[PDB]
Amino acid sequence: PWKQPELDPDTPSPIFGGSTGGLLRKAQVEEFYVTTWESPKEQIFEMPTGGAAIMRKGPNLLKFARKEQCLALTTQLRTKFKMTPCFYRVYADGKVEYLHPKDGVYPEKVNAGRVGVNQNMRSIGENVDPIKVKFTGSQPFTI
Amino acid sequence: IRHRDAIISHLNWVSIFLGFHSFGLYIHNDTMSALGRPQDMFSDTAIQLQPVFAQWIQNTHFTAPQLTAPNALAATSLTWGGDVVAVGGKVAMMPIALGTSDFLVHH
Amino acid sequence: WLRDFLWAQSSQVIQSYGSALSAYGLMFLGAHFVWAFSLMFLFSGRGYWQELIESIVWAHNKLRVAPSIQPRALSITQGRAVGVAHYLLGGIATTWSFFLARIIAVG
Amino acid sequence: THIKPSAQVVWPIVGQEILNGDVGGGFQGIQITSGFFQLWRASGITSELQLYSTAIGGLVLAAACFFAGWFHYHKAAPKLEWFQNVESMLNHHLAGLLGLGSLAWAG
Amino acid sequence: MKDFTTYLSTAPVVGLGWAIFTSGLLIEINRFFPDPLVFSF
Amino acid sequence: ATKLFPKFSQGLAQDPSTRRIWYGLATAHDFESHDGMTEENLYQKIFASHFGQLAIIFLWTSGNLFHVAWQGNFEQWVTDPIHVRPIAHAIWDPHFGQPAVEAFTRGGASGPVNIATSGVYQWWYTIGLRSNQELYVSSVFLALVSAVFLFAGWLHLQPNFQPSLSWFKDAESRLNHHLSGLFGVSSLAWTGHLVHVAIPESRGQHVGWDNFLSVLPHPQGLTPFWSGNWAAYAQNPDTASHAFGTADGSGTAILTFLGGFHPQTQSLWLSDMAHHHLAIAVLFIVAGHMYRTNFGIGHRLEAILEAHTPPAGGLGAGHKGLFHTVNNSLHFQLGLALASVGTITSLVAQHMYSLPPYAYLAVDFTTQASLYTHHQYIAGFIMCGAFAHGAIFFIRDYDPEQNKGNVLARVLDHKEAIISHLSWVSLFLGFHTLGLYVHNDVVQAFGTPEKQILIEPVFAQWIQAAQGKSLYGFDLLLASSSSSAYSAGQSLWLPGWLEAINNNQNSLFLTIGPGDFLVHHAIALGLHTTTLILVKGALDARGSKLMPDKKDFGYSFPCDGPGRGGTCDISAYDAFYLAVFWMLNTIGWVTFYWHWKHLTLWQGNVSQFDESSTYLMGWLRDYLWLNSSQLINGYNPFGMNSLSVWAWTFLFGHLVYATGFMFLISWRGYWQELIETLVWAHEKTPLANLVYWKDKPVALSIVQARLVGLAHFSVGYIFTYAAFLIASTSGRFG
Amino acid sequence: DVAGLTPCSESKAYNKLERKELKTLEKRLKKYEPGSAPYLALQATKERTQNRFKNYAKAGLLCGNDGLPHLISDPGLALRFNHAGEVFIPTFGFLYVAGYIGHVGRQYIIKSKEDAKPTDKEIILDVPLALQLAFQGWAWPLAAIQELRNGSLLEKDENITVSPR
Ligand code: CLA
Ligand code: CLA
Ligand code: CLA
Ligand code: CLA
Ligand code: CLA
Ligand code: CLA
Ligand SMILES: CC1=C(C/C=C(\C)CCC[C@H](C)CCC[C@H](C)CCCC(C)C)C(=O)c2ccccc2C1=O
Repeated sequence: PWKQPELDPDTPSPIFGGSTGGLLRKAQVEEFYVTTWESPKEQIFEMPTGGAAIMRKGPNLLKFARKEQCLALTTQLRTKFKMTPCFYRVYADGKVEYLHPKDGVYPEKVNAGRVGVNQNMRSIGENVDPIKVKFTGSQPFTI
Repeated sequence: IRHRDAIISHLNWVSIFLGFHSFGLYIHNDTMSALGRPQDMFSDTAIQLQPVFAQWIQNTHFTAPQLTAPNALAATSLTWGGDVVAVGGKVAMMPIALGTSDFLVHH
Repeated sequence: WLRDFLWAQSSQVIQSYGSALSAYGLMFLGAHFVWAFSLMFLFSGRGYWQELIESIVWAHNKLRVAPSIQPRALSITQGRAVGVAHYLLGGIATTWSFFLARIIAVG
Repeated sequence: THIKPSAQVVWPIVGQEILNGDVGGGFQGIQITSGFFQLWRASGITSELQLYSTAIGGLVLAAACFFAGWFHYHKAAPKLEWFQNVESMLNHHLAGLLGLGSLAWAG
Repeated sequence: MKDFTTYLSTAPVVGLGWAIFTSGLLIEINRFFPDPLVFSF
Repeated sequence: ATKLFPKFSQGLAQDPSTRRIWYGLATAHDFESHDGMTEENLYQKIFASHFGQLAIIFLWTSGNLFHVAWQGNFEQWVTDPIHVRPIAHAIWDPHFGQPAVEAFTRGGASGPVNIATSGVYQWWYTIGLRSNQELYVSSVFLALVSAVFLFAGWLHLQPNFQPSLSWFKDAESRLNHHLSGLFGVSSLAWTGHLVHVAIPESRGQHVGWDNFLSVLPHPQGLTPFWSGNWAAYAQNPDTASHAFGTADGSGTAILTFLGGFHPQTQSLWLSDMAHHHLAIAVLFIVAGHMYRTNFGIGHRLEAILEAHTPPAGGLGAGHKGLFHTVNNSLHFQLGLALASVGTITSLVAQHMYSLPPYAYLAVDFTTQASLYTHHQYIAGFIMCGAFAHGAIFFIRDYDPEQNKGNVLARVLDHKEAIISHLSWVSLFLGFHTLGLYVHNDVVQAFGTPEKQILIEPVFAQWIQAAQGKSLYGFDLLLASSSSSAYSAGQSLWLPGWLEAINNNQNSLFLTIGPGDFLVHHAIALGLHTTTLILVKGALDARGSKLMPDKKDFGYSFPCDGPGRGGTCDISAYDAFYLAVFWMLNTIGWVTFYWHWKHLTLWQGNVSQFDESSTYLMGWLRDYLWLNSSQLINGYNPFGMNSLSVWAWTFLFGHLVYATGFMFLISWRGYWQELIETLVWAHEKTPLANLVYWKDKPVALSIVQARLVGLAHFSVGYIFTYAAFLIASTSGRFG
Repeated sequence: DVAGLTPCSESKAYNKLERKELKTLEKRLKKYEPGSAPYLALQATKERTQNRFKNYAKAGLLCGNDGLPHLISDPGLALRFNHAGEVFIPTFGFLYVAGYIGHVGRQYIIKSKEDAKPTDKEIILDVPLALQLAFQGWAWPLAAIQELRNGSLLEKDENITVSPR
């Protein structure tokens, strides 16, 4: 966005008991994802890693082992309460990377700031045959 | 829902253990029969894995009218034990004996 | 179980021809058929049948007999349902025919 | 103990009249295994007139049930509060659907 | 009536009618001509 | 990540999962997809792999020779080629019991042995091997041959000795040399060995290396060859009352055309085989000077392909541009080679049983049955491989700009018509074959079997009458003396060929009834349907209406997801994997027909097959149920006979078939979630979370799922049918 | 006497099969009183079996070594040996009926594709139109070959959807 928010580990977690689909050994060895949002009131939601939790009125922080769980929680909060959350990725060494709102306006919008990458300027079906690209390491769709 | 993973994992473990200690028993019997070792089988003559609990329950229910249901004239069924009831020369109901094969198929 | 239960029995089912039990044997054979016919609904997928249907659509379009309702392959869930239904029907009918023929011929 | 139970008779069309086996009692038909003969013997049914009357009453009750479905959908449809009375449903089912039915069958 | 007629105009109803007609025709042919195998008169 | 096991794939190296092992094994010999490699390196790897495959072949046959010579009864079988069964190899199983050891002691052995069904005993008796020392020296010689083939594989892969890319592309010289040397002079050497050794050994004269160069193969002594008086070789053939082991009733003839079979052993004559291989040798050597080598004469393959374009646009551009298509694409040549070798294997299966080339092979019923079944299954598998590699050619290396308007572009143009017509003929055959079979089964069920539809195979019966079979009647060729075909060569091979074809005991043109015609039409249905699946996969390999860009996704990809209605099993690999099922069913049908017809012929109850193959209940009862009595009684609580191993491997095959079902019905997601739960269980327990996996356990891929299910299915199919076939043919016959 | 097959009238095993079927029918018949419905049903079955065995004879039918009749397949051989009605004429009749069905379906498809929403006409049949086309297909081969002649039977490949190469 205008200024990228920084992850605060001291923000309170939502009211929830024990978890079984939560963090495995990958969290302490590889990266794990952390979703934060700002609940205006006390309400009950459903986590993608198990049953139901209650989010606190204020900042809420949750931890997941997969980015798909973070985006599932993000779209559940956006469709149900229009929450606009955001999740970071934390590596084993503590590096924090901002993932979902890269320009802060969500990928449904445009913002006229992003650069289109991995785009082919030809129509699909105009790609060359696999015989044309052989023993070269380049796929017909990568050119 | 909050401990479904533990539920499914323990159910998977007990399913694997039951499948091993029943179907592997069957395969063991087939192999040691094909290997010429009738004394190494899990049969009624070689290694008796008799259903002691089922046999005890059968004996208790055969004696259910004797002490615990004194107003019943006979047993509630003839599968526990007793005489053989036949109609028209064909066996209507007779006592059923449970052995090693019965334990194997029940497990 | 193969020899003393499935091969020792089921001789009445295959020898039921020329008698009143023959339909059972007929059903028996048909049941085997249905049990086989499910398998490619259980195996395979949808893209192969969709492309075969596309070729058949080309054939009917050459003769101008292509239907207005576009023929499509069965859905993956639909294909799984058809496969499990035909598989269960074949197995249940096989056991029904074999059981009834064996238990009527010698029972 | 000597005549097999039979309640299905086929039409002689393409040689399927061989399915009308010699069940005994001067009758030809398919040996039924549903046990309806034993149920009718347990119910005191002796002649075919009682079976005819039971069939007519069953057809009348089926027509009444179809009329009830049409009526309770199109004409007089119960509200959501009527269905949600689980206590009344349980009481009426335990007392009249099961208890009164058991008493009527005992009588 | 025309709603009922269009209901009978649906594919399963006309399929049932065709199946009944064809089965009855073949069954009456096989009954009145018992066991036909060889086309002779 | 970046593990060392997939050294041919960087992307597979950085795979932190168990799949890296599996894809590290299945993509082991797909050099075209290996990273950082060229066509020359691929060709050199192909050469080294071919040398290795050859060395493995020679090691396997050397091991067969050694395990027959050691712990075998080859000399006892030579003395008595009827009574004593052959021995394959000894059994040393510490898990065996005393009744198992006593029951497996057969053929006059000192321990448990396996009765050989391969047919090496009959073959080696026919070619002249008699002693165990000859088999020993043959085994060590073939081991040395495998050693020098290993030397060739290592040496031709070494630097400064690797052949150039164009060296493999020398199609004309390779064709000329492999026609002249690999086929021609090899057959000349084989018929020379036949004339020198096998015919004297079949005439009671021992010709070894010690007495070589001192025993004349023919009493005339090579002067008829120079003078052109080649009829002196066909002067004194072996009589009808001739013993194969001795010199009684012998003759002096090395080359002849004595048609039919040897009356004593019911096999083809050795002089006939020698003359056949000599004629094949001279014809192949003559044909091997066709193509243009470095000399000034020959034929150019590209020029022949350019010239054979029909006028008036019948085939469009014709066969133009096809030379570069065949030469550049290894998969085109692979498909052509596998198709031709499968056709040849099917020919071998269809001709060995009717024309037994080895002495005392027709009497060995189990051997002939196993050989036919093995050859037909191998043929079907490699025809499926031929079509699969043709689809691989269509996906990987096919340039429409190169061969534009030619036959390949034309069959790609009207591929819908070909697929639709194949689907039509398959539907027609299956519909009416099942209709007739069900009609006959219902008719036989009603107690009046005369209502069943029995179409006499008049076409094949008329063909067999045109070739000598007078039992069907008629007045065609080779059955009436007034026919020009009968008059031509009436003293050459007809006095033997008609004698062999008019006898009903042998398998040469057996009597065929309506059930034979019905099962042949079912075989035609199987062939047409398998062809339809394979050409639907191959023609729609690079594109379809559902998937236009199927060339960009490679040959073996799982699906495109649930979009566009569902796209599972859309690759040509999945079409091949379905056609493997259909090919297995087809070869099962042909082997069921062969086994039942030959079993009824050997038992003498040919009428049982004639009146029982009409309806499928006869197939289920009189063949599948009647002949399985001795198989399932191999081991029981009563005791054990010699067929206990066949019963065990029969149940083994049924179990592997069941495990194929396990891998085939369920696809991925249940197993992925189950493995996830197992991962949580292992991670969240004491005393076992200390040991951890280096590679993350994952569910097997959908392509891998199809491969594993197909492998278990085929293994169970093969083991079950081999068990039933061998047990039924050996429990009542010897 | 073609294909080594004896005629059913002069055959031997055909008579054995006939006597066996009559014998088991009489064995089933003897278990019932003559004035009973199962007796009448078994007598009708025996009469039908005798009539079928008589009608299979005196019709050129051939059977080989089992008494079960065989059908001569090749036309010409069937034409010159009085076996045309075994398979040569039944396939002609089947081709007539199959072409009737195909021509009626083709006419219905073509006439139903003209109006708006043809899928509704496909899934809700126009019964008067279907019955009119049902009774107008008695001359299907003449009409089919005439549409072949004028080219309306076939569609040009430029107007037919074609899968990508
Ligand atoms: C024995 C089991 C069996 C049977 C009968 C079939 C039958 C068929 N398969 Mg399948 N197949 C099977 C197993 C089976 N498959 C398995 C296990 C696999 C491996 C996965 C495959 C793989 C496979 C492929 C890859 C392909 C086929 C194709 C076909 C068709 C072949 C055309 C033919 O022979 O005429 C049809 C013959 C039949 C016997 C079909 C059954 C119809 C009978 C007569 C009943 C008809 C209805 C009847 C009147 C009853 C009506 C009432 C009832 C519906 C309730 C046909 C629909 C091909 C196809 O689509 O053809 C164009 C094709 O591409 N199959
Ligand atoms: C008869 C066929 C068959 C067999 C044997 C199996 C076997 C298996 N499936 Mg499967 N299944 C099948 C068909 C079959 N499947 C089909 C067709 C479907 C489709 C509907 C499924 C659907 C299905 C589901 C949905 C599930 C299974 C599961 C299982 C497991 C059963 C649990 C157990 O105790 O296994 C024990 C193993 C066996 C019984 C295999 C035989 C073992 C023998 C005795 C060998 C013993 C060890 C041996 C000596 C070692 C060999 C040494 C060698 C390497 C040298 C096992 C891996 C379950 C699972 O994953 O585990 C719970 C599960 O959830 N299957
Ligand atoms: C004691 C009174 C009584 C009785 C006997 C029944 C009986 C029945 N109810 Mg009902 N029910 C009752 C009161 C009663 N209900 C009340 C008070 C409520 C509201 C709280 C409901 C709400 C209810 C629902 C929501 C449903 C039922 C259903 C059923 C049927 C269950 C299927 C069965 O067992 O087959 C037994 C079948 C027979 C014995 C065949 C004869 C059935 C006869 C015709 C019914 C006679 C009983 C009837 C209640 C008499 C009053 C009707 C009168 C106005 C004509 C059964 C007919 C189910 C249903 O719709 O089934 C159709 C269902 O889904 N019940
Ligand atoms: C002349 C013979 C020949 C040659 C040279 C090739 C060469 C090739 N084929 Mg072809 N193929 C052949 C025959 C041949 N194939 C036959 C006969 C079939 C039919 C079965 C196929 C079917 C086929 C398919 C479908 C595919 C190939 C592919 C390939 C490539 C990968 C091979 C590799 O390095 O991976 C090495 C591969 C393996 C190690 C896998 C082997 C696993 C086998 C099935 C296990 C053995 C079964 C069983 C478990 C054994 C134990 C039995 C048990 C009782 C103990 C390579 C270009 C692939 C390709 O080009 O990629 C796009 C591909 O997709 N081929
Ligand atoms: C005349 C010289 C000559 C000879 C003898 C060979 C011989 C051979 N070369 Mg060739 N080659 C030559 C010149 C020659 N080459 C030249 C000049 C070039 C360069 C232009 C090449 C380029 C070349 C390549 C690129 C390759 C070979 C390969 C091979 C081998 C083929 C496989 C094999 O063993 O056949 C086995 C097959 C037969 C002997 C006959 C085929 C089988 C048919 C169906 C007849 C069956 C006969 C009979 C019915 C069955 C008998 C057995 C049964 C009774 C058990 C073989 C060793 C391949 C290789 O490395 O080894 C695999 C290979 O990839 N060659
Ligand atoms: C009457 C409409 C009609 C017509 C003219 C055709 C014509 C054709 N089809 Mg098609 N087909 C149809 C309906 C039709 N089909 C239907 C409804 C189905 C779905 C079951 C198919 C499925 C189908 C397949 C899978 C294949 C063909 C093929 C063929 C060709 C071979 C000829 C043949 O008999 O195939 C045999 C056709 C069948 C076995 C389908 C019969 C389906 C029912 C029984 C007939 C429907 C009649 C219809 C209800 C009449 C409507 C009349 C109206 C007044 C209500 C030919 C171009 C084959 C091909 O491509 O050859 C080049 C091929 O592989 N068709
Ligand atoms: C065969 C097959 C198909 C192709 C089959 C299709 C599209 C369904 C065909 C249904 C037919 C039309 C039913 C009616 C058949 C007869 C025309 C009706 C009986 C006719 C007689 C009474 C005359 C799939 O689409 C598929 C999809 C997903 C998994 C597996 C499969 C699969 O195995």
